Amino acid sequence: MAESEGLMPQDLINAKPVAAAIKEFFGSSQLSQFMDQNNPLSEITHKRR
Amino acid sequence: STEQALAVAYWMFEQQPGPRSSTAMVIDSLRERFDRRFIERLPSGLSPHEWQAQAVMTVRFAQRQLAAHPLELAVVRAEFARGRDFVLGLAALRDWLKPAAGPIEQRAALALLMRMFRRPPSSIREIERLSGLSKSTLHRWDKEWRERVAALLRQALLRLEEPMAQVG
Amino acid sequence: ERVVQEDRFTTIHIQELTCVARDTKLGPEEITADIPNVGEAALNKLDEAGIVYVGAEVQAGDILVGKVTPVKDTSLRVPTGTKGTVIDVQVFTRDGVERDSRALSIEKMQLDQIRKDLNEEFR
Amino acid sequence: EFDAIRIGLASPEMIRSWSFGEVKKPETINYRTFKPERDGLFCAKIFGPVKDYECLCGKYKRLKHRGVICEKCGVEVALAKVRRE
Amino acid sequence: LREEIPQTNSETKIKKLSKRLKLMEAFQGSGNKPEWMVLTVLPVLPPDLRPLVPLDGGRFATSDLNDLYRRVINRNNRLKRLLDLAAPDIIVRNEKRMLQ
Amino acid sequence: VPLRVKVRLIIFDRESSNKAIKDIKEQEVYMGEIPLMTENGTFIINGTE
Amino acid sequence: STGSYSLVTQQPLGGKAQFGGQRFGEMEVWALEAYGAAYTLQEMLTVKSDDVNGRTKMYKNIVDGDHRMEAGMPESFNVLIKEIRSLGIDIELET
Amino acid sequence: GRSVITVGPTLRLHQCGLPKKMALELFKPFIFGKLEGRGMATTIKAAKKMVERELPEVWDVLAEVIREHPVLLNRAPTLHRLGIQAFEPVLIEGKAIQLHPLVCAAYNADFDGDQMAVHVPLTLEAQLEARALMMSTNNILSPANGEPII
Amino acid sequence: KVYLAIKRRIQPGDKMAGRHGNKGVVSVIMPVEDMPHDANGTPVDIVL
RNA sequence: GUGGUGGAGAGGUA
DNA sequence: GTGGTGGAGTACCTCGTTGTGGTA
DNA sequence: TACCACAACGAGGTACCTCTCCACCAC
Ligand SMILES: [Mg+2]
Repeated sequence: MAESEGLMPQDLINAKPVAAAIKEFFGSSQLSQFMDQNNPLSEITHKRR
Repeated sequence: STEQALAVAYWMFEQQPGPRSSTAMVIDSLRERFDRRFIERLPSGLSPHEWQAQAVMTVRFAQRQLAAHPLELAVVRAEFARGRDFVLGLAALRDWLKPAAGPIEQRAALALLMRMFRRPPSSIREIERLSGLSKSTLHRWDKEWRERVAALLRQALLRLEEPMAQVG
Repeated sequence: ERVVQEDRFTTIHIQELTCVARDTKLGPEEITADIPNVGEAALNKLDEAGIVYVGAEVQAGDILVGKVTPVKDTSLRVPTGTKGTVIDVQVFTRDGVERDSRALSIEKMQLDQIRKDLNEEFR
Repeated sequence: EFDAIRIGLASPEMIRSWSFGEVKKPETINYRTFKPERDGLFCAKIFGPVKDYECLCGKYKRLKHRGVICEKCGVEVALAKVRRE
Repeated sequence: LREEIPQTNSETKIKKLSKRLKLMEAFQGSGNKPEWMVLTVLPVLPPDLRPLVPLDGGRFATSDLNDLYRRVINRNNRLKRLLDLAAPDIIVRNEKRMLQ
Repeated sequence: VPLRVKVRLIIFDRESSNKAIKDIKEQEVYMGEIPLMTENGTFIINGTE
Repeated sequence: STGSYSLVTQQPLGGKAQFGGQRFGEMEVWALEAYGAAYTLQEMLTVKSDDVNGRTKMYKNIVDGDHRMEAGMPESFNVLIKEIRSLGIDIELET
Repeated sequence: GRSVITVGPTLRLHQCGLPKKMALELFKPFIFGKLEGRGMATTIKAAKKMVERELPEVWDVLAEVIREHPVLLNRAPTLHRLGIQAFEPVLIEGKAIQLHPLVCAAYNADFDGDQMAVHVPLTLEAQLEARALMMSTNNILSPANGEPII
Repeated sequence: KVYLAIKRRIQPGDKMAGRHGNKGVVSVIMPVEDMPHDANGTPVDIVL
């Protein structure tokens, strides 16, 4: 409903949902998890899991 | 404070319950952390079980210190402690102040001591009704007993004041 | 007894403890060294800014951060069963809040280190 | 003591016998005002005192009367644990 | 039910009648009134058993029971205030359904 | 790491053809920020690896 | 030895971090009743855990050197009673 | 409380090892009672002061209260009454719980890292129940079959 | 935020495990003499 | 005369 | 900050009972 | 009308340890 003159592309789009989704995926997903560091082999096998 | 410590020990012995840990009242106190003039900042004393054990240790130490004066210890128990301790203190006070009192007289003396100890009956008229003694005799006995008890308690408290400070 | 004597299996453990400056509606908090009802030796362990000097051996229960409530004290103490040596302190402040002398000094040696590294690289 | 635990249906009459109030306010303690609201989910008129032996306006701070209900402070002064029963 | 139970020799129907008699006998002996089954009022859990706890930083954590209570109280208040003004019957029955 | 995209707002007059050509082109807002996985195979979230 | 308990059920918290006490799981109580030991079972069930008016008093007894352990009535059960009553189910004891 | 196990071969069957700190933590009210009784404690604040500093005095009373007080032990998966047994503790310097090697079969507990949960009975009734019914010596044969289990 | 360093000396009770699935909990730490020693006098460190 | 923990997710030990 | 609140995305065990509408 | 396929409810091991992370809107 907003006219081409009535609006600008930058104000048309709210980027909050994309950032929110990226954040929750990267901070809450079952796969996302604190990388163990007790032993350098542990990181290697964690990334290779 | 020694008097405050004795009062707290007696109060903890009587109200031994220790109370359940509270509830969203905690939230109110947490919304008092914000709030403003809450002025309810938890003094942060000893733990509940820790405080109760402290009261028990105080009671035991008082019993040990006041052991050399059984009458003074009994008077302290009657004035402050409750339950079986209050019963024993009242019995000893009756045996001391009114040794050869008759069973009716002994009951009247126990009632008068209870009235002195904020225990029932709370009226001299009730005491006479449950005993049958004249108001003048009851008043004289109560006046004598109050003075004797005050003197003995003062002696015991004076004896304990230095020991209580040595206990802190 | 050789291995413990030779420390073949001794290991190093690092754990952190953090504190923040909250703004009680009652009244905002501050990071101060003037703490009531504290033994002076604990304050001597602490600095004038309310923070342990870096490189101080800490037994259990020792106060670490100087925090004041209304006016009670929200000072941080090391948990029981924890005893070691403090090796590093970090302080971060929100925009619009002052930088404490600790942060000033820290930024000082950091700036010195950067300057010397780049000067040597030029050299 | 006691014995012979029972099971039965709830009669609305004996339900009201159980109840100490009729909660009408869905909202609970005020975050802004650190207090529960009349007829709320935590109303002192119904459930009891926040701090032991206190009344709403603090009119009766005394511990002497443990069962009375103050005039401005309608919720009866009593023991704090009563919020569980 | 007692009269009808032996009239039919079919197994399933006599089983149903037996269950009906069992329920009726249990209700009569128990002194339980079936009308209590559909509740007019319901109790509320004491607050301590459904506590909400706040956390450092002004965060509060509330139990599920509190949310459920808030929901049902909200819907009951909706019902009463739309009812006293004689709301349209479709709307009122819809609100009854959401309260159920 | 930040992220931005280039977009174009193309209105039309619904004349079944190139009508009301108002092509508003501008680079979009910072559509979130990608966490930029580290050289060692992991990435940091809020100071946690 | 003793410490804070959960507000709902006055039972030790479960974390070494929270200075908690281990849970005497349902298998442990089975093992206890396999022995004839019932006084210890009742003790650990009631006065060692979930008795507001029992824990304080047995503390008093222990520091006094007495081990009498008045039984008491667990508050977790009364919690169950309260919630069942809130389920519209009449619950009572025949005294 | 709980900790990992450690084989104590110098242990008699009825006795088990115990770390000092677990002992003083668990029996803390007993320590308080004894300290107030014998007189080196007048206030409980002083008692807490000595227990936190661990004067050589507190070890004496700690050993005394431990001396004849049976202690209660159980493993995580308790599959039969032998999974939980009573012992007469012996103070040791360490953080692990010394265990009698013969009893490991009943507990089905190897020393590959198993943690062993400890409890203490308070009432004389409970201590007598432990010593007369749950002591490791009492239960030698399997309840499943008369075959010995120690 | 502050940091602390802890020197965890190995003590009885700590879990030790080799490379072939051979776990273990260090039982005691007996002095050097009590260890079995070779005829050359070299003592062993670990007695599996 | 006063004493301070819900749920989810992931991993690990026996 | 203080009232006020409804669906596009998801469906990926394994028996073991138990009750039910369909057919012989 | 007594079998019977089909759908839904209801169970599915104890105990302990570590970490992070927590309703939206909205004049
Ligand atoms: Mg094992």
